[PDB]
Amino acid sequence: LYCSFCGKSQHEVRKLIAGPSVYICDECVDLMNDIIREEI
Amino acid sequence: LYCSFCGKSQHEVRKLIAGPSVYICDECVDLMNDIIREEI
Ligand SMILES: [Zn+2]
Ligand SMILES: [Zn+2]
Repeated sequence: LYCSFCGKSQHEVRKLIAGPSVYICDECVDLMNDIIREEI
Repeated sequence: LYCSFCGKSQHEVRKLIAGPSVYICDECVDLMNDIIREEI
């Protein structure tokens, strides 16, 4: 199991969410959050 | 353009992010955030 956004595996990250087919880890969610909130 | 997670269109949401092929809107990012932070 790997993150469909950054490729990291189930082990390399804290949590891995299940999507329609994809996989989003906690790191990419934090990132998408910054992207959307337009903040760093 | 639609959100690969909730199907809403480019117009129905505030922002639409571009992924490797998918599209994640602000609403689904907030959701994924709750899922990961395990909070409501
Ligand atoms: Zn990731
Ligand atoms: Zn969505």
